[PDB]
Amino acid sequence: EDTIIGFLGQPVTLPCHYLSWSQSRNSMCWGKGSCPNSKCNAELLRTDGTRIISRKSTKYTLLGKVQFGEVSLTISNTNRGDSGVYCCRIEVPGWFNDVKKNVRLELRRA
Ligand code: NA
Repeated sequence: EDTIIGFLGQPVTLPCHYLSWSQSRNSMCWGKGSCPNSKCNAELLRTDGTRIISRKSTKYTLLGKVQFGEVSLTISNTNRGDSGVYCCRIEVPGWFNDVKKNVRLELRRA
């Protein structure tokens, strides 16, 4: 697992990208905890091929271009409850073939 360090009260970006992203074929989600059998547990954000279509709240966003596979998660105004494991799942057409990536977030005070 890759580890991201950020500051409490500041935003963080959890990195995820898919170079061969296709607007007609791909979609993705972020969730809390390790990537499960399918989709994302405790889903925080989801895209279609082009755009964010669902979001837990405005605390979660994507600052990159979705259509180019720049699907890194930005979490605003981090508090202690945001620390832990996150799942970035790139959805690929078919079964048992999504790209699953766990990211650990650690948070400190400045
Ligand atoms: Na799949």
